[PDB]
Amino acid sequence: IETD
Amino acid sequence: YIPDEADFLLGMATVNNCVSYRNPAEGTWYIQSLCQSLRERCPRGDDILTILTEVNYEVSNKDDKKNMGKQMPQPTFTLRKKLVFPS
Amino acid sequence: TRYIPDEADFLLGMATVNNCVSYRNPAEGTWYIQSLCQSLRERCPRGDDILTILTEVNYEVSNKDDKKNMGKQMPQPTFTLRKKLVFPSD
Amino acid sequence: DLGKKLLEAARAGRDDEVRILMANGADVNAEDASGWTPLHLAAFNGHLEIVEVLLKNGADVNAVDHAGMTPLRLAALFGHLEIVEVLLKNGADVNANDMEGHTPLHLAAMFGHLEIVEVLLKNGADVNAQDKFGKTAFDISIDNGNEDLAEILQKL
Amino acid sequence: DLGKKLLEAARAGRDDEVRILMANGADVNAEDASGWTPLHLAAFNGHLEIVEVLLKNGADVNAVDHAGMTPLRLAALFGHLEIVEVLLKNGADVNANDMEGHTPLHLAAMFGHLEIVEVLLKNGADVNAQDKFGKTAFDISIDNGNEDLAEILQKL
Amino acid sequence: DKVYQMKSKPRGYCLIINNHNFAKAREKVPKLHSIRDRNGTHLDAGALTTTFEELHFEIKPHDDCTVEQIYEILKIYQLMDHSNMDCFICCILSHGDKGIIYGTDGQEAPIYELTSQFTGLKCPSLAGKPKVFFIQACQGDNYQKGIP
Amino acid sequence: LDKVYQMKSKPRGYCLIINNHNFAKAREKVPKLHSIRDRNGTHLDAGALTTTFEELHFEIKPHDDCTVEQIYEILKIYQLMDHSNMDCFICCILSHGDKGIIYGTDGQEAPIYELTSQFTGLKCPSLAGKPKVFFIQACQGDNYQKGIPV
Repeated sequence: IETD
Repeated sequence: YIPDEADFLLGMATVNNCVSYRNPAEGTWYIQSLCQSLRERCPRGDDILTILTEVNYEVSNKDDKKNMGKQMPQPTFTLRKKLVFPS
Repeated sequence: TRYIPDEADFLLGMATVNNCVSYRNPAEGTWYIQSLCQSLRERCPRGDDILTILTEVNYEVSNKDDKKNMGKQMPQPTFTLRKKLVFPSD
Repeated sequence: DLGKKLLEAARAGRDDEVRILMANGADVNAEDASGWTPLHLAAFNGHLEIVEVLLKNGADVNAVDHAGMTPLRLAALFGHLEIVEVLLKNGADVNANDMEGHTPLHLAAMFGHLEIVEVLLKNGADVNAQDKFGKTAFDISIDNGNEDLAEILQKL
Repeated sequence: DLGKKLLEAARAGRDDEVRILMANGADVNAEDASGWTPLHLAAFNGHLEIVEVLLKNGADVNAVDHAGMTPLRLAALFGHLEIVEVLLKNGADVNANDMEGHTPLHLAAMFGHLEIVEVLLKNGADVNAQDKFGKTAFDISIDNGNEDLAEILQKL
Repeated sequence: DKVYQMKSKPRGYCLIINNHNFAKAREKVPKLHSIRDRNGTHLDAGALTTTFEELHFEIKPHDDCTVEQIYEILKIYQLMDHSNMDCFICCILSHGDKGIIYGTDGQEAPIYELTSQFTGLKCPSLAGKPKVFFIQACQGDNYQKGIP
Repeated sequence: LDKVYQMKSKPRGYCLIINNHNFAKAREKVPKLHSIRDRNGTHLDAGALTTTFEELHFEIKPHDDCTVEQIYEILKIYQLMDHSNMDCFICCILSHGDKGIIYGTDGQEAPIYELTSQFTGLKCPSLAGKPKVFFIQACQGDNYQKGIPV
């Protein structure tokens, strides 16, 4: 999962 | 006459100061939930605030376990009417 | 026990969008609150949720104007409500 | 749980439930999740009769909740003069410090509760008590524009 | 009104309707409330055939909408190369400045539309044309990280 | 679909910070020298009281709170155990500016500072429960323009 | 009953999708964004938005990897154009962001308010009285929203  | 800033809906993926999450394999928590909700609820005649509430609910249930992270979308609106997206 | 965002379940009913005045009639109350209360009193008994209500408030307050200053008022709810907010009787 | 019921009854100002609950052995010093005792709750919500009943039933007049607050702090803050008096009459520490080192006098002063300030002073409130920010009740009354109150404190 | 039908047909990309409306006298230079002509709408929405038919039917190729924009600006902005070419072939003003002093070259450069930029340049686009920021297409291409484009403009 | 449980008696507190008197502001804060009292605010406080009392909230009105008082009051609500409450409502009727409401002393309370006092972390007993803040205040001096 | 926005026009309106994936420019151009990552997966959002809003009869208007200037320019078109025949305008921004802003792929900042304010009744009268919806999929900072048990 990645963050914007 | 209605206010200049009436009839806005701002669907923020996250409250201020915080990350919103993007799964490279699935898209973002927020947008995916939103679309899911829209697709599921618009035909039911659910209005966007109800949908965004569901989005809030859905996204709120997601976890970035690594960072014990959550994401709290936050709609803001000056909608004066129910916003529905009918057929 | 599930975990929800620290900032979940908030409803912020702003009488006005940022940068702008909200109106108060010394003889009636503020557009927003009076509209809000009227709408709550009218709609809560019908089971309307707060966002529907605040939408009506937006509508009602949006229809009001400060003729002197061609003033309008745009209340602006912000929410992290994860559920319908109703205020049922009982 | 009788304590919880008592907490809510006290909180809710349900005198008869309180009396009934404590006739039924309810822990007069039950603490809710915030360390509030029924006395805190009653003090906070201005339920004098309940405060009286709780105190008569051995309520810890100096119960400190999780935030370091006493029923007196609450009574003083929220301007419940009679409750302040009853608390004080029942041995409330008039100078109990909360976590900011505010005594009830600080709070009463902060909230411009002149009669409570008077009662507190009359009950030995340390007028020079400085909170953890070095502020006296007087300083707090000034910061909060309670001049009529500042006058009293200032002269102390 | 036919003009509104035509505007919508042009916007919608309904070539046959556009053709039919114009056959029925539709004002090929109808303007919507934003001064957009069918040509703008077609250029905007990348409807080449409609651009062509409108042009063939005397659409003002340099119709300026209320915001001072020409179809070519829109075509350039939105990367509609063929429309750009068609517009230019039909006398589109390569030097049309919008309210920002942006020529279509600026927009093309801004949006990294290399072929469009090349076409505009081919068609007399002022490579040294500055906008209201004094920026050339080159500067804009740098600003917008359009390296290949900037490289070409740079040689100029 | 999902609806916040709203059946506790009371539903929760409806804290009303009802700021009418801005003498302190006018005295203490130069730029608020002209800030006017909020005449008619009692009608809001009253309507909110009537409305929310009717909706079974326990109305906790506080008139003319300085920012510090607002904070101290809110702190109690932040600190207290809302376990038996289904909801917390806080109405601030005050003057305000961008993102803030004014204490009667003309000090600023960032709305977010106020609301954030009731996050799940700050107020676990309200976690999962609707925390409603109605802010009746200006958020600036601009007159929202009208559109036909 | 609340009034309901008219939502019957075909299309309902434009659903602009600013889909920012490539932040190479940001990484190159903005020191504090030197390590800002490309937004892999954003295409899926764009697709989801596209299909969802097509279903809702919006004309989807995707723009990928927009620098801030490009965003403003695109938005300007939508701000300026005549939405009279539209019942709604939707703008989705998928990008990185920070408090109150979204990033162009160039790492420039576009305050969300700056974006949404382009569509006020004054800015865009043809949308006056019509829902203007902005979905902003961006971070609004780098804080992890904490979770609390319920």
